[PDB]
Amino acid sequence: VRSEKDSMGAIDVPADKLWGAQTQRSLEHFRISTEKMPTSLIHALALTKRAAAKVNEDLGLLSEEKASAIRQAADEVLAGQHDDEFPLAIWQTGSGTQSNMNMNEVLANRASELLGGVRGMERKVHPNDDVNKSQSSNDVFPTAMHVAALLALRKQLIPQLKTLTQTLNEKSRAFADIVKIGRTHLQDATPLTLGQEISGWVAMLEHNLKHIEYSLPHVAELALGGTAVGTGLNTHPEYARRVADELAVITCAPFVTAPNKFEALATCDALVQAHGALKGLAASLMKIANDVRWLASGPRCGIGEISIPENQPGSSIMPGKVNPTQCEALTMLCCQVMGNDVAINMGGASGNFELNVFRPMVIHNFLQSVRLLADGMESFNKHCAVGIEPNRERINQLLNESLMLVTALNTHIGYDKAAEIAKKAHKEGLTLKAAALALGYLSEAEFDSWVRPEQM
Amino acid sequence: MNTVRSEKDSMGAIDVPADKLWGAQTQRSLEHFRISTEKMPTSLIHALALTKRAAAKVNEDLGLLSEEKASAIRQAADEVLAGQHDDEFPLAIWQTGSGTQSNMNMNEVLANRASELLGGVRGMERKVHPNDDVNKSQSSNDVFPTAMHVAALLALRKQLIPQLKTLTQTLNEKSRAFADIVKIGRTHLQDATPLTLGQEISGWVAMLEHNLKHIEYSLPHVAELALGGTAVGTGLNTHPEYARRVADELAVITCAPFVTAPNKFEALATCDALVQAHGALKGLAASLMKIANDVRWLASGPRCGIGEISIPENQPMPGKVNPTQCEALTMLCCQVMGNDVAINMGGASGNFELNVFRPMVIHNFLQSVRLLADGMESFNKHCAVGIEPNRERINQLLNESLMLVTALNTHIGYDKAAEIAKKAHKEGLTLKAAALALGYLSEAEFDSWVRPEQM
Amino acid sequence: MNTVRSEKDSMGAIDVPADKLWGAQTQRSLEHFRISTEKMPTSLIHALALTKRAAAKVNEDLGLLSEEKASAIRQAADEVLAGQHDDEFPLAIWQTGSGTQSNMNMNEVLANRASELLGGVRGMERKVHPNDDVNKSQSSNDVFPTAMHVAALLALRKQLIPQLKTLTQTLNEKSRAFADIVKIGRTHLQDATPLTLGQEISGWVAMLEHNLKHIEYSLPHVAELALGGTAVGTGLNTHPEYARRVADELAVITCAPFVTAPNKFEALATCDALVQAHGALKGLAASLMKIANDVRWLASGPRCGIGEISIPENQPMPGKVNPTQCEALTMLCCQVMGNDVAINMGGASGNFELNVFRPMVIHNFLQSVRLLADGMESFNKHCAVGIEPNRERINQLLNESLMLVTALNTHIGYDKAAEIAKKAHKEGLTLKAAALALGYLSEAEFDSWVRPEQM
Amino acid sequence: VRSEKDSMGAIDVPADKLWGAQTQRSLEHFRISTEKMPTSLIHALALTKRAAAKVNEDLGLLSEEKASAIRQAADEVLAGQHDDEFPLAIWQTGSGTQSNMNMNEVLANRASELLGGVRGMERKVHPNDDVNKSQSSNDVFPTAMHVAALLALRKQLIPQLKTLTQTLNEKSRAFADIVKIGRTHLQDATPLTLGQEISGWVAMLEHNLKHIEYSLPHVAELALGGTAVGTGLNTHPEYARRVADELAVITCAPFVTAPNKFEALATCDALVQAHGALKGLAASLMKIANDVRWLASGPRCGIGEISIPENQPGSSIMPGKVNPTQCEALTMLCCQVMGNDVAINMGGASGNFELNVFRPMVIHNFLQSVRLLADGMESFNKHCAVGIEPNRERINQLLNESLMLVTALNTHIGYDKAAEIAKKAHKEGLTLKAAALALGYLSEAEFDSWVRPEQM
Repeated sequence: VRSEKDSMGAIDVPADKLWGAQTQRSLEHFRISTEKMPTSLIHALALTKRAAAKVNEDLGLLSEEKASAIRQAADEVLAGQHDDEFPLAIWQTGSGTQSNMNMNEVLANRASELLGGVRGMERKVHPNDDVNKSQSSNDVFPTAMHVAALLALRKQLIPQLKTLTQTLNEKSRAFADIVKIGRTHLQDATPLTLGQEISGWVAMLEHNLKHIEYSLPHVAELALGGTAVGTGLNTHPEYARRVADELAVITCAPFVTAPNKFEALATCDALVQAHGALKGLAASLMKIANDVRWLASGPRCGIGEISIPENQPGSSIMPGKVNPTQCEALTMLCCQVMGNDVAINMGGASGNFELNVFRPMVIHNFLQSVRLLADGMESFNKHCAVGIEPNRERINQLLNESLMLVTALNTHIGYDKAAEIAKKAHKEGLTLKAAALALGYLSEAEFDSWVRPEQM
Repeated sequence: MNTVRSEKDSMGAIDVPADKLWGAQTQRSLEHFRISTEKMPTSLIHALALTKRAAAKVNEDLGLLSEEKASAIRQAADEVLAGQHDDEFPLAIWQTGSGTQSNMNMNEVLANRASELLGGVRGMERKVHPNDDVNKSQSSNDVFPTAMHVAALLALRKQLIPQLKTLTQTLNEKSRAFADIVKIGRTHLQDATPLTLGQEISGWVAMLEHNLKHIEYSLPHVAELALGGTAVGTGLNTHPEYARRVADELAVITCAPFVTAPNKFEALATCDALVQAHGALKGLAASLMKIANDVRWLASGPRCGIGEISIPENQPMPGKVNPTQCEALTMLCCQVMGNDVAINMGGASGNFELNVFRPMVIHNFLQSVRLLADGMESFNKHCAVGIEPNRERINQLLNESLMLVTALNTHIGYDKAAEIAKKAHKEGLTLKAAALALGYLSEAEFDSWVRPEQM
Repeated sequence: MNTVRSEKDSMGAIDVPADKLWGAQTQRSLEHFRISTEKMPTSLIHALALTKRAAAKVNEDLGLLSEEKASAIRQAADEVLAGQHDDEFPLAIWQTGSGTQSNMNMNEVLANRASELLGGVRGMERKVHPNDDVNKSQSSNDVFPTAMHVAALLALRKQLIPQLKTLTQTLNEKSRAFADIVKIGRTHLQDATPLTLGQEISGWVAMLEHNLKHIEYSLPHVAELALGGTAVGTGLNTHPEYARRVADELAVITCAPFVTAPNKFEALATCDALVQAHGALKGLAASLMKIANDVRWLASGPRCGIGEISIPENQPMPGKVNPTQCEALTMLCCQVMGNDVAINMGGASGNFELNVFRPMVIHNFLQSVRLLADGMESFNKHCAVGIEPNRERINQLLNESLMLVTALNTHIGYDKAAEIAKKAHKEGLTLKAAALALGYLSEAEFDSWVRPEQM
Repeated sequence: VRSEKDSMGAIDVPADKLWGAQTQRSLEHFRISTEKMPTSLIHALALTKRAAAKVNEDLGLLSEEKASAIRQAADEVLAGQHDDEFPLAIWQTGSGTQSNMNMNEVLANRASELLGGVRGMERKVHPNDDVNKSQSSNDVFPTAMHVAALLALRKQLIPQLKTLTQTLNEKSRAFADIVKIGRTHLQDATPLTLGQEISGWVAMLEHNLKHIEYSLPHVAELALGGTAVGTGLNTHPEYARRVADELAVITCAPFVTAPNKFEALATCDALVQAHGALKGLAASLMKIANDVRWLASGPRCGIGEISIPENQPGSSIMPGKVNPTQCEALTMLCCQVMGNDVAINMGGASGNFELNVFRPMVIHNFLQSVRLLADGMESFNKHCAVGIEPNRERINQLLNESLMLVTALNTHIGYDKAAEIAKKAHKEGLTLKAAALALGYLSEAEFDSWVRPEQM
């Protein structure tokens, strides 16, 4: 071990680790549960520092040898080389100071080595003086939150949603002719094509896409440039805008600086609004997943209208049993997003005066939902959605045995005789065909000709 | 009436309708809090009447209020308890977090009314005073919480619990009736090894039985009354015996095990008692939801669903019977869940000596109790009692299943049994047909060996 | 009236009160669904009237309903829209998940009424038929969702948005008025570098401005009407132009950008449009909550709190002004949060062609809109407009703070400045006193250098 | 790598890993997010198998050499030796089959080695035939859930709560004499002692203790012995009871077998009811934490009635700023438990027929809350609660400058003159003392004698 120090004294830190005193210190204070800052955030926090170092250098606030060294240290974190250099829990200070300092110390110690120097107190580059220049935990962490959010949605959620969309869209067109018995209130209703029902699913997803995209512009607003309370004290006029442009360059996202830093620092409104669209997606996905479970339920004592690919081997003496494992995993995560929304709301409404101190928790919950939904759709798509095939024999068996097709004989034999054969088919226990044929109202040629399900 | 009388509070005079018993403050609140349509529920109003009534009796016993004046306020409260002054409480839920306005509302209505019993009149020439007399040795801070717990305990004891016990007995009766009816099991929504309908139903009986215990465990805390702590909970300007005396009184009138809160600061600063109690409600809600969905799915059809059971047709496609009672119950179960969240936010939002989110908490709590109570009641008499088994179809499903293949193991061996099942599946045949197709056993043997009664 | 007439549906005859316009089904539902006190809100009833009205006009144009009979049903609907038949809709929220019973309720009330306009009477001798005439080319499945979105869009457009814009303008006005008033900042609840009150308030203005956009983005989806899909969404037994014609009609009467849902299956099988819309509401709720708490904390006191601002005294300890409007707003913000959860559970609980949790969803959605609407309105005219700064106290806090120590840096150096602050803290002195105690600067220099206007 | 196989074919599994085919198979199907089965559960799942192996042996269903080998393999998992042998995500099948098989394969491969045999297909001990004897994922996973739950509450949550209780209880008695200005509606109210206010906190915690303990008896019910649908098919009559007794022995908990296995398999009622008490605790903790933040807010522009120990160093030029970091971390996790309740409720109500398939998610959320709350109270206790000391000078300054003490002069000078001096003290801008002294109503000797805050 080596001795690190701050304004509170010296503290022993692992020799083989790049963090400093404050990280080692908060490590024995905030020892709560096992949740830590997710990779996507760590990278976003590194990107934030990288951009800030570039801007400081341009204003002459930093030397080239320093700024460049920091940028190179950041890029290493982005390359997954210092993943074990961030041991801080999510359950820390609400402003995320601990995590900011954590990134600062690790980034400073490494930049020192890259400059021929060494890690520790004799470091060439300084965490607060160099890496944390013209900024504060108050305005850095909200920025890292938005940078990680927009990118996670654009790079992960959106793509997976489109993929699942086109897949179900293909299925829609594919099964356009297959007609099946409808169902409202879990009861037998008027028929509709299996392709139209799936078209309901694709439409839902397409709606959620636009609803998610509507929330992006707000999440694009960066707080960097406001500092401690949002006034922008101790900064250059062009700083706020410049750090936003640099961010837009290296991430390729339409990042802009928040019009009002006071709104950015004291709230999480962008993430409360964006996550509102996510729970809306979870709601949609919950049904689409359930319709599959049910339609595919069976193979003998359920609905069994469709068939989904089997993933796990299962029993040998029971070859028919195929559990909707992909849907079960999908619905569970949908309950999870629903529950995460509450946690986020409670945190998003608990801000006070100049700063909201429920941030680490919000970003924790938000990013989890994006991972869950994004991975959930990809997993559902490949291991289920694409393998959906209709059980045509079972579909027709249920359509013919149904009593809803009596509606076609109303514009032929009348409402009196039509409802007469149906009430007799139900009461006794048979089909409509044999019911009308026995009453002498129609013949096998007449029934099969007039009762056409393909014409609704 | 277009005609109005001129009552007044510490801020000035205000026109109150001449045909109403409320005073200057209830009218001033009405014009400052016009938000939505929710008004304080009657169950809570009666709880307020009872609190004021209990206070009068005690104040009399402790010689703090004249007999003639105490009996007037007492008599006025009973009037409210008889459903005579329900239109005298217009104030919405969205008001002062302490429920001061509704406390004043009761004080004024009771003042003006009691004055008319003593021969006097309503208005400024009152013989009975709202704050001085009726709100004697009280505080809207310690009174409201009391009304809340009084309203909450009686709604649970005299409404919810009885209905919960009734539905249970019904379901328990059904379990024995269908104790021999064997039916296909379903895990992950797929066919599984069999079990009798009585067993599937006994699982519901056991759930409700567990909910009773959970709900009973949450009563002792709700029974704790805050009446006695006044302003900040120290009981300043009140009689030493007052708190225990009024708690005993309320206990005698309502026949409920009411006790005075052992710590007033916890009673005045939080809604914890109800936050824990509703936790039991959101539990039963989750339970009922499962019981409701199982019923409608098992009764789905009549041709393209499961259709193993039959439910009574209450509402007016010859055999399309919509499970409407299940839809009402499942809809309200979602409601109880959402209410829990609002109660949590409120119950956790208290500051220092007083939680000021009470009106919102009691509104959601009492609504949930009405829902779960009335929900189980109608679900019972309009569905649970008429549940009949579709023996014919249930048996048709057992035969067409492949899950009964295990019965052939002890007779012909797992491998042959497995083959039979694999064939029956690939070709879409019954275990009977497939077994006969390979010639592994005769029909006279299948109909003996695979005896579904053994599960 | 004790007297009753004898109406009847497909199940038999039932006694309906002779003084009521509803029929056999609305009465049968009433006796089968006695759960709680919640009834369909008037805002939704008028939405139903408008849907039926729109249907009549279109059915007439498409020659499916006789002129004399269409104008009667149309005239009867306008009657409801004028607040003349509010007591004719007793059915509770907890009913059929599709809202069929309330659809029938409107059909029967409109039938019996229209019959009286054509000279005929109510009851079985009707000249106008409930289902046949009024529910022409419709389905309670595609009608209810329409009424929901019609009720939802108008409540947002004609109520919520206007009030949101008003509060914003008020707050925006206040921001400019206090643009020069410097005050101590507070992060983590601790004193921080300064900022003017105008800036602290401009943060609220910006929040509400953002909420407007978010709420506006959620309107296009709510505008999609399901009317035209009938039973399962295929539009069986309906005119090809019907769907677009009725959508245009509704758009003309309400002046709202209503359009027919591009996909009926998504419209009939889910409540997604409202699930996404309420997501915007729970957002504004979270925003208002912050705006409400900031106000009451800044006005807390008058002696032992922060007390930087003053709020109008609406309710009647000489200077104890309780922030009641903040308490009503914060209480309802919790309510909107809990409602979101119930909407989520319902909106995610749909099966196949139809979601049967609609009554519960619209109840919570419309309540939230009333709350947020009426909440911002009263909060504005009874608080937001009267917000006054306590210049004297605000200045007293700036001086007694240590956060202004940074102004001494460019003049005497960080180290000396740090020392001054460390001393002032240890001994409990003002930066002035401590600076003078060490003799690092004169008073004539402190009062010049540390100029709070620079932040 | 080595080749493992099931009824679905061979699959390459890491040579250096103990799991089998089904684990390696579900590893590439259920690739969702980063959440995995928490240690406490893995141990509970191992304990379940250990107990089951002991019981099977007693009934003669298993040989001693096998049962004993399995028990030894389990004890190694419990000793944190195979922590990396469980890579399966939480987002899998709702019955937890994957995780059960995962435990089976890892436990079987190891037991084989312990028997002189080797890992792989040539294993001496078999996962399904030996380790998973007389049981199924349907009845094993719910048991592992309850075993981990009761133990987590008894061994972790309860103790931390008592510790925090006695600490605040000590503070209560300690500050019993110190009187402070009361506060209702955030406004100045009648006085009360600082010790009484803290007594409100201790009372809240004491209530939550009993409310948590009331939920334990239900969580003590085990499902083992019901199997697939709860009928107890393919088992010995004494099995169900015996596996429950064995569980009670090795864990030292009052574990009993569920009276009705149908209730145990199709619901999560015990955990929905138990977590109801947890959110009730989170609610209590939220306020207790907030009162501290506020009371300690300042040091000059807030309330500042109390002082809490400083953890992180902070700035040098701003020695007064002490952020309530411990409370911020505590409130965040309280929002988290609140949000977790919703996720659990949604999952606990979504069961169908004979089995609830939202289990992995529920146990995930439940166990997180227990960790959060338990660690949160310990962290709050040591790094804050114990260091709470009153700022007596600031407390009195605020008590004297208050206008609420005018109530004492009512039973002396009258309600007329008392309210007269107060209305003048407020209006002009001074204390009650100087206000009454200037009006000639009282003297310095009279005021300081009659106005006694210690007598309320």
